[PDB]
Order: sequence, then structure tokens, then C-alpha cells
Amino acid sequence: MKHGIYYAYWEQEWEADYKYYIEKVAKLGFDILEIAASPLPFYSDIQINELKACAHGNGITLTVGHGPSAEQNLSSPDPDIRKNAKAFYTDLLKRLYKLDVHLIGGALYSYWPIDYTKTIDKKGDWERSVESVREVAKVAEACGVDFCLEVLNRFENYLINTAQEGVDFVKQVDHNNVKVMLDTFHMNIEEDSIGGAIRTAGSYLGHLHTGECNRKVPGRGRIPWVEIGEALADIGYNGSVVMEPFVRMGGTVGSNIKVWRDISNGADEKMLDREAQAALDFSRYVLE
Amino acid sequence: MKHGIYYAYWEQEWEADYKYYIEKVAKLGFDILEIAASPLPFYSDIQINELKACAHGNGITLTVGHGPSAEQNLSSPDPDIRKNAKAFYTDLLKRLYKLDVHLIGGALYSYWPIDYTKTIDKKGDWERSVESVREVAKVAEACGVDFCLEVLNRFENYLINTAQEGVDFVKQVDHNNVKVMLDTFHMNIEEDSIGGAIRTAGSYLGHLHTGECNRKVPGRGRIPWVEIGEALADIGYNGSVVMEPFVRMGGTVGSNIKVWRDISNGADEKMLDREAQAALDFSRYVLECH
Amino acid sequence: MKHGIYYAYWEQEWEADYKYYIEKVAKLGFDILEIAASPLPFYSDIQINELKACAHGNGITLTVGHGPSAEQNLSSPDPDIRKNAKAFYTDLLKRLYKLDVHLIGGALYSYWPIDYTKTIDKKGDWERSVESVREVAKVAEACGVDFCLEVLNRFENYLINTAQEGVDFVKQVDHNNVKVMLDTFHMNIEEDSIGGAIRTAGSYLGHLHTGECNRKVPGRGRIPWVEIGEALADIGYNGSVVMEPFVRMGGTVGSNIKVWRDISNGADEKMLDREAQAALDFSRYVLEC
Amino acid sequence: MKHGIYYAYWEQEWEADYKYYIEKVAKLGFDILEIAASPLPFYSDIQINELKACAHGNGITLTVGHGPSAEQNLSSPDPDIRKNAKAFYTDLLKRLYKLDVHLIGGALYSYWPIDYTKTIDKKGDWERSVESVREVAKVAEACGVDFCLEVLNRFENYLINTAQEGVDFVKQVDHNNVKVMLDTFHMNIEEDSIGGAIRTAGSYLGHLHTGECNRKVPGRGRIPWVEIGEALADIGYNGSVVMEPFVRMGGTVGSNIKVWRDISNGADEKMLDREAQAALDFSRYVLECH
Ligand SMILES: O=C(CO)[C@H](O)[C@@H](O)[C@H](O)CO
Ligand SMILES: O=C(CO)[C@H](O)[C@@H](O)[C@H](O)CO
Ligand SMILES: O=C(CO)[C@H](O)[C@@H](O)[C@H](O)CO
Ligand SMILES: O=C(CO)[C@H](O)[C@@H](O)[C@H](O)CO
Ligand SMILES: [Mn+2]
Ligand SMILES: [Mn+2]
Ligand SMILES: [Mn+2]
Ligand SMILES: [Mn+2]
Ligand SMILES: [Mn+2]
Ligand SMILES: [Mn+2]
Ligand SMILES: [Mn+2]
Ligand SMILES: [Mn+2]
Repeated sequence: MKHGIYYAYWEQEWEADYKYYIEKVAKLGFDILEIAASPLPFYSDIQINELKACAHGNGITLTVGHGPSAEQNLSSPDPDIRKNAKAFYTDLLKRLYKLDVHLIGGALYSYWPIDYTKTIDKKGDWERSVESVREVAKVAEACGVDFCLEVLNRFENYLINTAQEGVDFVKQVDHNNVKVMLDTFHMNIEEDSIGGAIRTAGSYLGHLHTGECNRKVPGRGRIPWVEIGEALADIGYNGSVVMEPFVRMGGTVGSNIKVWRDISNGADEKMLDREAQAALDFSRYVLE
Repeated sequence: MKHGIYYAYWEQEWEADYKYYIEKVAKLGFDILEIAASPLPFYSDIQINELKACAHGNGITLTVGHGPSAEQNLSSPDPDIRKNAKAFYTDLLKRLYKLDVHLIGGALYSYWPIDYTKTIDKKGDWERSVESVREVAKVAEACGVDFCLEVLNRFENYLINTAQEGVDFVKQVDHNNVKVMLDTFHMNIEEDSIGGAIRTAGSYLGHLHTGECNRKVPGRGRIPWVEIGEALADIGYNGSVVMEPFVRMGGTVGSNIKVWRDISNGADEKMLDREAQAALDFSRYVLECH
Repeated sequence: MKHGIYYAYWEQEWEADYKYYIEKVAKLGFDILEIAASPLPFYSDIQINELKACAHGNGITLTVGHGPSAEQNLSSPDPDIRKNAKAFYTDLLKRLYKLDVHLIGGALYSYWPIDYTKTIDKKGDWERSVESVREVAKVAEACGVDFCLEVLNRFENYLINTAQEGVDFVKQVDHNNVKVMLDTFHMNIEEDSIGGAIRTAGSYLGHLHTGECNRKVPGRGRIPWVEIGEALADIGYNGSVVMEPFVRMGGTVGSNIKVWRDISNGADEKMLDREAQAALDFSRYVLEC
Repeated sequence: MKHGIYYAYWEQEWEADYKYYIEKVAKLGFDILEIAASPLPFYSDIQINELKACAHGNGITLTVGHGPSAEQNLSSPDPDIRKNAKAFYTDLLKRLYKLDVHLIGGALYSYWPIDYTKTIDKKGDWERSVESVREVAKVAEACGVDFCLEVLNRFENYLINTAQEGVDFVKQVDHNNVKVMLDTFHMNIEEDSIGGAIRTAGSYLGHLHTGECNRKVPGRGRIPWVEIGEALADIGYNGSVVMEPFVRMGGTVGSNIKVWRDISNGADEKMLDREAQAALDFSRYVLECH
């Protein structure tokens, strides 16, 4: 089982010097660094090439996360936005291929954060979304990428809030490259059972995000890690597990994540690295 | 210990025929019915008295919940809005006195739902609100009403997200009639420890909301009810416990609570009643004594 | 599911006026009353028939538990003992048949409590037990009785301490009416996973005892009830669930169960009744899907 | 806090080459090695000193555990036995002083394992034990040793089974060098609440043993480690945390601990080393601060 961390645990914006984090994460022992997709369309082939070489040189595998903007919304009623959305993932998936990245995840079937002042048409968005994703999946297949649909809590999405919904949506899409992605932070709000959600995901589970109830590093909170380890084994999960802790206020990230108190308690970079490493030790011990 | 349920469990709007629910609730065995405050300002003294009369007749105690509108936002930098807010509350409080309800709770220090497409000024809203609430605290005291500030999760508010912040804020307000309020649904998100949060609230805890991780009635979910019960015994809690389940899509309630799937699983009113009563027995059994 | 309670929750000896308890549990709403086997061998035909009629007239099903004496030890190396044991069970099972009882459970593959003053021979005891149980099974079968082997903690038995061991032992016996029986109080000690244990027992699970970690009535302690209910659902368990609370000091029961403090907090009979009933309500509410 | 492991994790008899284990746990990274008191009485002053020196050299602190024999029973109604027991501990304590050991724990107020064959007289034994312990306490104070009374499950002792009973006994003894000692294995069986037991022990808590429900190394079982960490922080625990895993069949340890299956599942010495090391990391991580 491969273990990673989202670079944003250290940064307040959806972009960073990924080569720097690739190096940090390697020294700390992770197998994976997960990066945000948004600066990738602004990279020259030269940059893509060197990011790839840097990760390869450091033994790090790269996975991608992405919170789509309203304009990249595959479920939109506006046919133009859906058109632009498809172009965006087509381009992006192509870059992922160049980067030798085989996994992308997040609210890929919608956009994030969601605007609730707006009027919600779930039934509508759900059908348009399923339709758009199947097309994109063609490209994903072609690019050797698993398109992972993350199940999110009610306050961050209205389309898919439980693993059962995720499975229904994926089955309905019905394409090899579209998987379900669960996240302990989100399962904690919506699920009747954590082990049950994993088991429901079953073979469809393609990626796993981890964090405590309030998004701290895995291990000293209330998440039922031992139960998760059991369930993952029950379903023979071989995928990767990426922690995505958010413990700092300020910035696009602090705001989007709604961190309104310093949950890190003044942690400095060295401190942050220490806890992430300890949490990585915990995860390998407990989850496998 | 006194147990109640919020009338919204059965309705999709922030008002309804309370007399109807008082009767249903007395029949299912609850001690309390919690009602939404919004319609109360438009009650004639006659209908206020009939409500109070209904409750007394059915042996039910009434408590009130309230999600403030932006215009009622006591923390708003706009002084006109603060004015409307404080005026609104004193009329409401005075009315509560007439209906002999001694408890109101909710994001009373802010507004709800919150508009997150706006820029957040926590420290600013925080000092304003503290000043605003202390002021309101006086009318609350004269009306014999406990003004409870409910700790909410990050997605529903940004001023008070943990019991520690609720206590800091209530100690700052520094007034006898202002209490911290906890909700198992909100604690499940923000707290390192449920039992620890209750012990942190301690003497200041004046009200408690219950619901499973996903807002189903208490009982078959992951919320740690026994730890809650033991922590309530640790502090010596003397308030009531109101379950606030939300399992239905639709209306302002469904959209305000973000119920995007049929969590009730097709329940008709009679099934909704069965489940509420069973959770009532569960709660009296698991949360008491220790 | 069918829910019961063990009569000993109200008594300090391994026998009592079962009719009194049948009337009691029926009014409290239980489906089952579980009774101790020990006085049955001394029940005359009409006493047996009267107990049966009492159960039937009250909508109550009777189940049976037994802590075997050393003289009833089917795993004994002494062949005479094994012979006496087979004869004791044979007679008992025929009595259960007259009682219209179809389930007996406990450390039926050994004896209880164990004298840990004697040297253990697990392997030898295990093989003799498998043999003896095989032939007793044949008698139970003909009597219409499921023979349930209860998995116990290490301080009360050395042969079968985990659901996995109970499954191994039962597969070896290889008789359809012989089953694995789990108990929340014993799993709490020996199992890595509660739900895991239940899923391990699976189709072989034939009976379930409940109690908190310290044997208080189910619901207000640390036992993972919700996890248990989910796992029972996964294996499709539809059998019986008998709570076995022990909250009082004194007598053979207090001594055998090792209750060395008043866990009941001065509860009187009516107080004990109210608790059981609340626990029944809880069990029915939380354990079913 | 300082973390340790009981040497018996690797041995099947209540004795062993302690020097060897001191060097083993130093390399594995532990702060402490806990050893059985049994062989200490047979130690020349030369032996004592090298052990003391071996510990000091590897930066390992030594703590002592002891399962008293019937002849060492301080609660015994036979005055000759109580006499011999005082003699035994007064000497053991003098030796501990020479080893610079500041802590000893186990069923020091009774004997272990107990013969549940005899007639148990809890009330009598309790009073005898209280008085005897208090006397021994004097010798402990003089030798600068903390006399830790471990609370055990009903199958292994009948005098003290819950932290509440432990605090009562200790408060009755009324002596500064007598502490309550808790063990996650035993609390898991007898306590309503784990965090609650720890808070109940509070300042009387002088030592803590850890292990999963079935005695594997801490970490992948059902013990509520976080709740424990949080409770220890609630009481500002000022002590050591020693893991006491028992995963091997055979010998007096296999028999006394009642290991009737290979819970280690084939582990060789290296494997055990690794698992204990992972458990250590787990423990410092999960149990610290909060
Ligand atoms: O869990 C999520 C946010 O609530 C997402 O996984 C987010 O963090 C990604 O950065 C984009 O979807
Ligand atoms: O918990 C709450 C909303 O998340 C509130 O308690 C809400 O349900 C009331 O209706 C308004 O305070
Ligand atoms: O659980 C058991 C004792 O530990 C048994 O189930 C016992 O209580 C019965 O009375 C005899 O097996
Ligand atoms: O936990 C204990 C008994 O089960 C004791 O701590 C024991 O393991 C020691 O060896 C007795 O000193
Ligand atoms: Mn995520
Ligand atoms: Mn609430
Ligand atoms: Mn309790
Ligand atoms: Mn109780
Ligand atoms: Mn049992
Ligand atoms: Mn111990
Ligand atoms: Mn913490
Ligand atoms: Mn922390």
C-alpha cells in the first residue's frame, strides 16, 4: 500500500514549488506527493519533463487532486461551460500522461467549492454529469489515468454525499477508468458506518484520502483507523492512501477549507514535517 | 433530565402548527417540544396564550430555536442591521416571557445560514457580537430567558466552532443569562474529543442538541452516546436534551440543512413518529445517571 | 431476532423457580427465558410438563445454559468420567426433548469453572472433546436440540478462546446441530475484532449472549453494539440473543462469575426489572437491521 | 513521558538475563526496561551494582514489577505470613534503593496468581492489607520507592478491580509513597469508562501498563488509545507508561498469563523486536500531550 500527503498541508494556495515538496516528502518517507492540478495547464513541456524527472529521481509517485471552478463544471446546464470543461480535462489528462501520473481525484463530476446562493438542480446536474464524465473517461483511458470521483459532505457538494451514491454514479457512468474515492473527513459527516462505506465502495474504490474529523493529521483524533484498516483489507484495497490535513488559517486554501482557528497551534515548518512523518508512521502501522 | 424534539423533524419550513406538534409529542412521550422562533413575532396575545395553554394542558415544556436572518445579525459591522437585530430580539424575548419559555438557542451571536461568498472578518464580527449579546443579555435576564449560543461546524459559522471558543466567548460576554450550547452533529465535526468538549463547556453548558453524524435520530449511528452521557454526569448537567433530526429533502429546511438525498428512506408520518419515540427511549436510557 | 435474558440475573444459585421468571420476563416483553440445566435431572415428568406449559401459556421460549462439573467433562482423560458425562448429557437432552427446548449452550466441550490448579493438556483434551461431542451431537440431533459451544475467555477455559478456535473445533466435530456460540463479554477480552469475530463465526453462529465488559446489562458500557448489529446482519443471523447480566455478589453464582463488588448499586428486584427491560428495548432497537 | 516494556515480552519464566534486555530495549529506543523482582533477592552487592551500571550505561531506567507468592501475602490472616511478607518487601525495597529503582508495582497488596480454591474473605483481607501496606510504605519512603498497587480484573484478584476501588484502598492507607497503578488490559474488563477510570485515579496514578485487549502490543487492537492519552493529559500524568505484551505460549509466564494459543503467530526474536518498536512509536505518538 502506497502512502502520500497533499502538498497543500504546507501551503495556502492551489499551486506551489512541487519540486520542493517532492524533496521534503521523500526525506520524510512518503511514497507519494499529491499536487493540485491548476498550475499544470500553465506548464511548458520543459517544466512537465523536469517535474517528472524530479519525482522519478526521488522515488516519489505523483497523484493529482482538483477542485473544479464553476467554469470547468462538467454537470453545468450551460452547454458551453460543459464544452469548455471537456476541453480542460482533455488537455489536463494529456499533461498527466506526459507527467507519468496515473490518477486524478476530487469533485471531478461537479465544481468546488459550490455556490449555494444558487438554485440546485440535482436531478439535472446528475444526468448531465454522468453523461459528461463518460466522455472524459474515454480520454482518461487513453491517457492511462484513473478518473476518481470523490464523495464529499453535504456542505461541499450536493451530488454525491455517500459511498452508495458514488457507486451508483460510477456504475451508471459505466466505464473502466472511473472510480470511487472516499475521504475519512467526509465519511465522518455523512456515513452510517465507516467500514460499511468502504465495503460498499468495494472494487470501485480507486483512491483514499485521510484526515481526522477536524482535518488534523491522522492518528490522534476520533477517526476509527483500525476499522478502516480492516475494511480496506476486507475489500483487498491495494491502492494508495493520501493524507490531506489542513491545520492553518489564511489564503485561498484556508478559506476554501474553512479553517477559522489555528488548528496547528503555531506549528512551524519543522514541526509540521514532524507530525506528518509520525502520522505516516501511524498510517503504515495501523492501516496495513 | 428533560428530553424534547424539534418540530422541524416533521416539517420542511421554519414554522408550523405548534399545537399539533405539542399534542403529537406529548403522546410519544417527550417532555419538550422545541419550536422555530420566526413566527412568534406575529402572534396576537390570543394565539400566544393558546400556545402556552396547549403546552400546559399537555404537560409539555417549550424551548425555542432560531436561525437568524442577515438583518438580525448582531455581529454585523452595519449599525442599522445591529439596530434591527437588537430590537428584534427584545420583542422576541418579551414574547418568550409571555409564552413562559425560559430558553432560546442557536447561532444567536451571528446569523444562519452564512453567506460564504462574502469576505470574512472574524475578529471584527467577534468583538461586535460580544458587545451586542451582552446588551441583549439584559433583556434576556428580565424576561427570565437563557440565551444559548450554539457552537457550530465550520460550514455553518466562522465565529464559534469548538466548545473552547464557545466558553471563551461566553466568558467574554461575562453575563449570567448567556450559556454555551453544544450539538452532537456539530461536535462530531470539529472536536478532538466529544466527552472533552462537554467537560470544557462544564457549568456554562445550558442546552444540548442531539442527532447522529448525519442527522438521523439518535441510536444506530456512530455518535458516542455513552461517552456523552458520562461526560454529562461528570459536569452535573441540569439542562435538557433536544433531538434535532433532519431526514427529509425539500423546502427551506431541506435546503438550509442540505439534505440532498432521502435519508428518511420513505418514512410516512407514522414511521417518523415510531423512530422518534424509539430514539427517545434510547436517549433516556443511555444518557441518564451514570 | 428473538431476545431473552438468563434467570440468574436475579438469583445467586444455579437453579430457581423458573415459572416465576417465565411470568416475569413475559410481562417485561422478552421472547426468551434462559435457564440453568443443573436442576433439570431432578425434575419429575409432571414438573417438566408444568414448566413447559408455563412457558407456552406465556408466549415464552425456553433456552438452556450449563457450566459442566468436573464429573461431566467430555474432554476428560479418565474414560469413566467421559462415560458418565455422555450418560449425563444423554439423559439431559432427553429431558430437554420433554421440555420442548431445542437449544443448550455453554462450555459443553469441557467443564466450568476450570480448576487451574491442574496441569493443562490442551491437545489431548481437544481431541478427546471433539470425539465425545461428536457422539453427544448424535443424541441432541435426535432430540431436536442445537448443541452450542460457547467461546470463553482464557481465565475460564483453555480449549476455545476465539471465534476462529470455535470454528476450527466445530468444523472438526462436523455435525449440523453443533454450533459456535459467542458472548460479548468474552469476545471483549480475546478478540482483535468484534465484528471480525462474528463474521468469522458466520453460518456456524448458533447462539449469542450479551453483557457489557463488566457484565452489566447491555447498552450503557463500552461494548460496540452498533458494530455487533451490523455484523449480525452481514452474516444474516436470525437466531437468539440472550443477555446474561451478573450484577450481584453472593452465592455460587457470585463466586463463579467472580463479582466482588456490588455492581448493582443496591438495586432491588423492581429496579433490576426496569433495567433489564430498558436493556431489552435497547437491544431490539440497536441490534436489528 | 517515559516509555518502557516488560522484559517478559521475550521470556517464558519470571527471570532472565536483564543486562541483555537492557541493551536490547536501549537499541529499540525505549526509555525504560521493567524487570521481575523475583531474582533480585538472590543478588550479591556485586551483581546489583553491575546491573545498576548496565542500566546507567545504556540510558535505560529500571522499573520493577512483582507477582507476590502466597508466602508474601500482606493481606493474609496468618500473622506469620504477614510477618514474612513485611520482611520480604523491606529487604526488596532496600535492594531496589541500591539499584536506584524508584518504582515497583503489581498486586503488592495481595498475591498473584491467587488460588480461587480457597474461601475468599474480602472484607478481612482488605483491612489486613491496608494496615500492612501502610507499614511497608515507611520502608518505601525511606528507600525512595513508589509502592504501586495495580488494579486487576476479577479473575486475577478480588480486592481491587476498579480504579475507584484502588483510590479507596490507597486513600485508606493514607501514605505518600503508595500509588494506584492502572493497566489497559484490566481496565478493559472491569471499567465502565477507560478515560473515566484514569481521571478517577488522578493524582494517585503512579504507573500505567499498556497492552491490547488480548495482550498484543499496543496499536492495532480495540483499546481506546486516544481517550487514554486525553485522560492522562486531563490529570497531568507525571509518570511512566510500560507496555506488557504477552504473545507466547509455554512456561510459567505462558501458564500464569494464560496464553493458550500462539498469539504471536510464529514471531521469532527479530519479529518481536520490530513489533515492540512499532508499538513504542505508536505509543509516544498517540499518548503524548493533547
Ligand atoms: O476533500 C476535499 C475538500 O473537502 C477535496 O479532496 C479537496 O481537498 C481537493 O483539494 C479538491 O477536490
Ligand atoms: O444545528 C443547527 C443547524 O446546523 C441549528 O440548531 C438549527 O438546526 C436550528 O434550526 C437553528 O438554530
Ligand atoms: O458466559 C458464561 C460464563 O462466563 C456462561 O454462559 C455461563 O454464564 C453460563 O451460566 C454457563 O455456561
Ligand atoms: O497485569 C498484570 C497481571 O495480569 C501484572 O502487571 C503482571 O503482568 C505482572 O507480571 C505482575 O507483577
Ligand atoms: Mn479529500
Ligand atoms: Mn443544533
Ligand atoms: Mn456507566
Ligand atoms: Mn449504571
Ligand atoms: Mn455467556
Ligand atoms: Mn500489568
Ligand atoms: Mn487531541
Ligand atoms: Mn494535536
